[PDB]
Amino acid sequence: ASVHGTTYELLRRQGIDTVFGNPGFNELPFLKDFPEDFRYILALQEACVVGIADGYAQASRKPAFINLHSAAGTGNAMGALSNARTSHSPLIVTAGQQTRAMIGVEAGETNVDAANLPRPLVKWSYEPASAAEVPHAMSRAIHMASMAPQGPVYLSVPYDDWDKDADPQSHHLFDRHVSSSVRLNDQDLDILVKALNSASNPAIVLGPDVDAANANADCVMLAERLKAPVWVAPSAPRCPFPTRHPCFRGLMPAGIAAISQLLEGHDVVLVIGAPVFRYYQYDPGQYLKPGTRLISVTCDPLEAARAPMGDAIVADIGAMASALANLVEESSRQLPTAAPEPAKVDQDAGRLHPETVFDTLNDMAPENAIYLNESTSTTAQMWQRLNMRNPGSYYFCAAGGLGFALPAAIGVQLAEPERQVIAVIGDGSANYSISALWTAAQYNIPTIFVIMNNGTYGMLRRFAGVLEAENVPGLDVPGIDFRALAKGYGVQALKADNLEQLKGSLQEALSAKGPVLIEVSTVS
Ligand SMILES: Cc1ncc(C[n+]2csc(CCOP(=O)(O)OP(=O)(O)O)c2C)c(N)n1
Ligand SMILES: [Mg+2]
Repeated sequence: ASVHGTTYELLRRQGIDTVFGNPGFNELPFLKDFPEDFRYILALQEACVVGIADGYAQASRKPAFINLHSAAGTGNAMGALSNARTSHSPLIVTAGQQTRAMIGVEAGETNVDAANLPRPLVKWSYEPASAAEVPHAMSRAIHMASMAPQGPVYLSVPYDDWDKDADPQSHHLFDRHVSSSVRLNDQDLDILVKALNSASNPAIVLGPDVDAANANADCVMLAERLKAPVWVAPSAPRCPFPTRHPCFRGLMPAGIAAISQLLEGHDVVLVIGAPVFRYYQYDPGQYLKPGTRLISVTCDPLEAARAPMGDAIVADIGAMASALANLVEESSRQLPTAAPEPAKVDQDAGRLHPETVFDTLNDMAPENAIYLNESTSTTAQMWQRLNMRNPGSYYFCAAGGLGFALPAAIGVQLAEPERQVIAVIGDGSANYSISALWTAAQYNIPTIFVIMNNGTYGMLRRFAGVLEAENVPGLDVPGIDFRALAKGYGVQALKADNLEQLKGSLQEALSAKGPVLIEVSTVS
């Protein structure tokens, strides 16, 4: 058996059947003789390849396999990998290297010091010392990606390795199963349970790791039993709780003072699957007010170490959520009251307020719709106005890198064919990974793309204000025709210059057999 044959057998055996890629010289000996049980998903730029794999991985809650071309291909995907690091996305990033005999002279397409390139974004990076080590290197890649805390890994393979004889001993890798489904020991778990049972005014904060583990339901049961209000942690890359549930308090503001104020009065704050905290704006103050103690459950040692306050437990979010939900007592406390219904804003028959767009989407979209956000100035309004009852219903770039949602929406739609994906993307954001559209068209992945066209980098103008930053150049993006871009890449394009045009376009897009892009003329 060749290294080619053995690697594809290992991928097969580890449950991988999809290659997200953009091909190159160095990848031809990998991609040739492409097995019938695999599918190749081509994107036109490596940001878009990784974005699609990333969405695919997060929705399927399984590793996604990527093949890129050397330094240039790997480099083009670096922004995407930044998002993948923070989302703990299980991505196997493979890249072809020049033939072993030509690495020394640095022939064209040589990836120099290959393993250092993706650092520090990946959890593991590697170039095998020999062709016969490639399957073992791939096994390490798979498990390093899949073990908590999950994350992107990188493997560089000299193109001449694939044709070589594999080690017959490589067969022991095929069915390797590694488990990170661990929870705190009974003694320390009973202590934690007894502290939640005893809390006067408990508060729960959930991060993306809850949605990643599908711990949503256990957290709902946990919140019901403790009769406790629930927030999603700041800069939320995913939605870990039903947003119209009585306990839900919404998106936490990404500020130090703001969060301590919010938690004031809460004796015990339980944070699950979230960094403590992903602060964004400089909001100096106390991390916690007196009388509030914090306990953080995280699957990431880095997040436990980084926390400027509270106690931490490093464990599987799924296993811990299940354990806590089934062990805590029913509080005699009354269930928190559901948040108020959002206000309908004044809307004329002209350019649309973001609020109008989100109200419209909530009325018209299927109850199991999946949303992606890269409309950077409208995130707060989106969280308030979209009723997301089910797991895996929301995705935002984890590291805030733009160019995620458009590709990611295609990967989510591919993973969830029976759930309508609707990506709400700003006019600025749409450009970073615009070429991703071609993939939806070519593979007939029926993602709906809603472009919020305000002519500007809205969020930067708003932040310019907060920073008192005047005469900043490059904040406006006029003269972009998103329907012409969609047509450029074979995607049906509709326009919505007003509410009746929005209602029409959406009903059309919801009944379309293919991807549809709606260009929405939004205010400001
Ligand atoms: C790769 C990358 N480049 C730049 C930024 C900085 N950035 C943050 S928000 C933003 C503006 C996005 O504009 P748009 O999608 O039109 O949404 P709006 O702010 O108008 O709602 C930019 C450029 C980033 N986060 N990532
Ligand atoms: Mg904009």
